[PDB]
Amino acid sequence: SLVVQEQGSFQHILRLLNTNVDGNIKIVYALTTIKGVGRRYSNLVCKKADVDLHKRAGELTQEELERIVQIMQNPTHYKIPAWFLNRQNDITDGKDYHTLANNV
Amino acid sequence: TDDFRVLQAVEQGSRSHEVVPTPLIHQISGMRSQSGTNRAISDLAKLSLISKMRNVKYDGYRLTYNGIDYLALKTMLNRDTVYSVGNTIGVGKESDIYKVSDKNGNPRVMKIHRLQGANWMHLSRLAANKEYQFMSMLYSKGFKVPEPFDNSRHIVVMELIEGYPMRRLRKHKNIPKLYSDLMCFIVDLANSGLIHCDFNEFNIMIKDKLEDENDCGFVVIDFPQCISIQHQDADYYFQRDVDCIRRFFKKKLKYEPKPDSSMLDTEGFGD
Amino acid sequence: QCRVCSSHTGLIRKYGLNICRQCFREKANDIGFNKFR
Amino acid sequence: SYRGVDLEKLLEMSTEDFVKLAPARVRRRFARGMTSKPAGFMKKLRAAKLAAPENEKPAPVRTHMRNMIIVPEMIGSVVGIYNGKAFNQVEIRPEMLGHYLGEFSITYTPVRHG
Amino acid sequence: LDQEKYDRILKEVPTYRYVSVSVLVDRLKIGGSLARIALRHLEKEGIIKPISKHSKQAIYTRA
RNA sequence: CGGAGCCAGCGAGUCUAACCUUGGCCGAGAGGUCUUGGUAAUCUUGUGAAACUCCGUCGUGCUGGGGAUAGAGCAUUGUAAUUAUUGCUCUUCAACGAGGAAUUCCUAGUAAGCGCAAGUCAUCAGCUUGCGUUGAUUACGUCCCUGCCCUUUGUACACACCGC
Repeated sequence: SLVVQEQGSFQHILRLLNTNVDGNIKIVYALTTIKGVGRRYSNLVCKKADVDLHKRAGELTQEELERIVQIMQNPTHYKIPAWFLNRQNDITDGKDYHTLANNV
Repeated sequence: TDDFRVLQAVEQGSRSHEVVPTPLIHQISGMRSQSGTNRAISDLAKLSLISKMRNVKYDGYRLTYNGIDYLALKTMLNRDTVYSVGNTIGVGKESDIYKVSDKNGNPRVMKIHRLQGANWMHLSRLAANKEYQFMSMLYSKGFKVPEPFDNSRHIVVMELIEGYPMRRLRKHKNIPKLYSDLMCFIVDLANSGLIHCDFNEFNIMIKDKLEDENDCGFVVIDFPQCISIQHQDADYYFQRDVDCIRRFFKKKLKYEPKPDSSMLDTEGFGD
Repeated sequence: QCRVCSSHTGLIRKYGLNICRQCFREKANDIGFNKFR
Repeated sequence: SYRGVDLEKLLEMSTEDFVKLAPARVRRRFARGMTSKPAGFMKKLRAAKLAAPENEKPAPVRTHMRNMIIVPEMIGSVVGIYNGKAFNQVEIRPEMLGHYLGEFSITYTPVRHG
Repeated sequence: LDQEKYDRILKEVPTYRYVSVSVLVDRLKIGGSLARIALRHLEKEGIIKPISKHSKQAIYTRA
């Protein structure tokens, strides 16, 4: 494609949800680094956030990190239904949880 | 005492001729009547301790692997050894390894050798004697190695050692001293005049005493691979030992040598 | 389950005929599967 | 809480409403049927619950039906579950709902090597 | 870091008589993914000339 | 990995029962609903299998290889699934960087890779058998090892002495 070149402006290692993320992989496979989040989960989250996933995680603005975190604490409000989450139909609360990385 | 003595007598009625007929086992025993000899031979044959070869006009008795070890047990009743038999850990090629126990209750290792009529037995005997003498040479030189108890004509009974192989050992803290150890020990091998070509991961056995005093040792079992330095191909054998240590410490322990390793030309000024 | 002569050892359980491999080769010359190649 | 529900509200529920709060295994278990004899066993169970002194533990009832879902009808009973050889008496807790009776009785001795 | 990786492609590709997928990652500046983007971009510019194209390896020539 | 192309054959199928199922709707799927065809070179079936072909994503990093282990729920057969029968969804991502002493099989569509069908089949295979797709290297020599025999005949010391 078109070689879109950036004069610096990317950070090597970002940190999100209290966990270090390498800002050089694709954003799916850079957010796969944290616990409780796999390939298809980060993929569907960034498709609901409309993130270009052929772009690396160094070329990602923190506003999209805020969007990804908003889908983290709101998966069921952003049209990602109950089959896709970690703890569906709990016994303690009866709800559907997606247990995050450092909150296990 | 008496039945074991007569079974020792027919053991000694084997080193006279080839495949032994019936009246020689009658008369070498020198017992009273037809009863003891014939019912003993039938007890042998029903327990497969003896076999019948009937070559024309000629009865004969064929000893298999079964009816020997009792005498070895009797030979080891003489030498204070094993009372209880049987726990399978390892069925090797030229030996079958069992875990046994004495009257004292300590577990030991019983390597029976199966390498018929005389030659299977006798070559198992030569193998056991050769390995016992090699163990004696290693312990006399001072190599850390299991201590031999006895070599009951073709069955070697030795100690048990609390070790596990290095393939399941992730690393230790003192990796460069372990590399200097596994270099200097092959140096000591070349200073013995020998090269153990199978110096692999499954050979080297580590006993683990503590985590503070660090007073431990090693166990090296490479017996049908040790080759004298005078032979045709010992150069790359030594180099395979050195380089298997180095490639394991690069692959597993992620350690590269800062001092250069010894060559065969380095160790030619040794022994 | 052998429903002919109580001969569970080696049932041929295919197609419900249920004959043991001993008695199947007894009755092999009644059905027609015989030796050609 | 079983689904975020208070304990005494759970206690007075029927079997079918507990199926309405059940996982898929319990729902499909009860949807196919149940034998007539555990109804009389539950009548014996509630009679022994009626043979309980105040502020104490009830009469322990011995049980073979290890595959029964613990429904909140049976919370609080002291039940001796049969493991194949012997009976083991456990108080049924609200932490035990949705489970088989076979999950709370060890059927064999442990194996000691080292 | 845009003006001190990108133009070395424009110096090296006219130097090299043979430009393919993994004889252009070898300069140790770039990844193996964006290298093919630079390949197609030099196809569009014209310094890279197509010889043959496959979905795993593509053969080109300098201009 | 993500799309696309979509190539076979051996089988096998229901009665006084619930077999093989085409198609249409619902469901992310598992699956469910409603029927229809076939007792069979007819319907399933042209079994549109897998490996394969092409194009994009990846970029050598225990990696986007691996999928062991574990959590959560949802469905199917079975009276009964707990030590989970099994299927589906998300998550947890372990040893394992071409493997020792030693070991097995093999000469053309054979090996090897691949899946499918039939029996085990109430549910699943990593069990067994046949089928078809792609399709090497290298012998066509030997008894040197391993043995297996086939023989030739030096012979029984025809059982001798002893030291012991």
